[PDB]
Amino acid sequence: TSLGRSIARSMNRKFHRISLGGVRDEAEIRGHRRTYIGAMPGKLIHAMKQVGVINPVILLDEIDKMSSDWRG
Amino acid sequence: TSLGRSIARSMNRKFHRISLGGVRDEAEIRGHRRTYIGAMPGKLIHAMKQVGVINPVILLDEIDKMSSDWRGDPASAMLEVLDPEQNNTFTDHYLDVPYDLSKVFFITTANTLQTIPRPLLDRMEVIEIPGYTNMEKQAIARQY
Amino acid sequence: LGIPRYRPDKAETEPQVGTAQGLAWTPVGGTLLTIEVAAVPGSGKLSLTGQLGEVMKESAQAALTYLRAHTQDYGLPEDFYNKVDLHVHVPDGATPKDGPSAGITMATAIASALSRRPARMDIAMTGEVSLRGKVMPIGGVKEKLLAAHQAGIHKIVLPKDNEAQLEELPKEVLEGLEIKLVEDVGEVLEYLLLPEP
Amino acid sequence: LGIPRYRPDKAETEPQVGTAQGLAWTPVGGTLLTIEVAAVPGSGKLSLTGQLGEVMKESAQAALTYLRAHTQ
Ligand SMILES: Nc1ncnc2c1ncn2[C@@H]1O[C@H](COP(=O)(O)OP(=O)(O)OP(O)(O)=S)[C@@H](O)[C@H]1O
Repeated sequence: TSLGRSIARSMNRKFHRISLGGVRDEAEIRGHRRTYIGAMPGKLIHAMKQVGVINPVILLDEIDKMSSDWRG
Repeated sequence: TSLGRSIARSMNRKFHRISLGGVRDEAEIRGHRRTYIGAMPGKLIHAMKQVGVINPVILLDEIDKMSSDWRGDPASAMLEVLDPEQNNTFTDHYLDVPYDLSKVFFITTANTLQTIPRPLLDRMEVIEIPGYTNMEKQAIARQY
Repeated sequence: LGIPRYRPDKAETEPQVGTAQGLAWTPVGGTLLTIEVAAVPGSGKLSLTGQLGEVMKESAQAALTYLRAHTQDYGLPEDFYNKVDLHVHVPDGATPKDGPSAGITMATAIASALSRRPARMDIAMTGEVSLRGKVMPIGGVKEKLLAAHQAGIHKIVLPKDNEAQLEELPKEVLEGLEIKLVEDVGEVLEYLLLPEP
Repeated sequence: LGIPRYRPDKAETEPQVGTAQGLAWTPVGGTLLTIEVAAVPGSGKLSLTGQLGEVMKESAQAALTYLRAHTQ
């Protein structure tokens, strides 16, 4: 992780990270279609929302730790 | 898939590829009932949902690697995909009206001919792509 | 006009192992439907195609039950239920009419799929099946016979207890079509199969 | 009226060598529920058809356990 932070420092663009391991569905990687209060996008959109630029240095955390069974 | 893109460049249609290897559930191939939040159609239906025309050239992946540990096969489902006159009678569980995939041109992928499901051995053509030599590999390397 | 609206008569009706020409009841005027069966050795699993109600699954199961009751009479495999998956194709979704669509026709279809003999044609058969070899009567043989006459198929067998139907229909359809009466599914094992086993 | 729609006063019903008639009650009124049991060779497992609940199978094993004390 600090390897990626260093690579972004050398890049002089801001590092980011999102612990995407342990997620059981597509409903918070793509979000869901809006139908009520509390409608929310995917975690990636949260990530690049708290990164105020359109070209960050994004580091994925646990792709191999994704889970699947329901909700896409 | 270079063959598939070659065919789709010949027809100037849209090309797409979807996985079928390692599929265990028929309800992965089919849809699901509307009994949960965000109920979903099949892989094929959403694959058509991302294409914008009803006659693209669509590739599969690893159709010799389905499985099903319960009664019935998804072999009968892609057999429903096979005949275009049977294409307007899909099994469906999220949707219900059988879609018109008659014009969707079908191209398929199976690495092993022998492990393709045996209810689908009818209306397959075995066109075996063999290995490659030293110079054939060198020539296609140096060329493309 | 151009193309004929339907397939031309008795060129669609061909003697095959796979195909099966059975009468259907449709509320806009009944039709006949092409059932296709494919039995090469498997494990015993039944599979369905075409937005089907599950009742046709159980009617195919009952057909398997009758084939398990009387195996050796027609060259059927001695133990096929552990080694033959059955997969049928139905062109339409579900009959709104209750019961099996054509139960004994499907029984003959998968029996011909198991014995690998082509079905006889010029005989369109339908009925509803039970677990003791009793083909219980079917209501609405009227539109079935209308469709068979429209199919040009004049030989139409019926369940035994629909024999009183043959007096309450008016004559003009009854003369145009030949009718046999059957009670056993083993009886129609000899009436749609090209050889006697 | 035409053909008698329903079977008359029952002196000879359908041939019943594997089955028997049965009395019951619906909301709309009772019918003669001739249970159809078909004894096919197999693996001695219990194979239900008829869109059945579980109450059927414990009643079934009640009968099975009755005649498993009463085989011969
Ligand atoms: N004889 C050949 N076999 C395979 N690829 C070839 C051949 N000659 C040229 N190619 C080139 O190789 C690429 C396609 O082959 P690959 O990329 O190795 O396999 P692929 O098409 O990506 O994946 P597959 O084969 O569908 S699993 C294209 O750029 C082709 O132009």
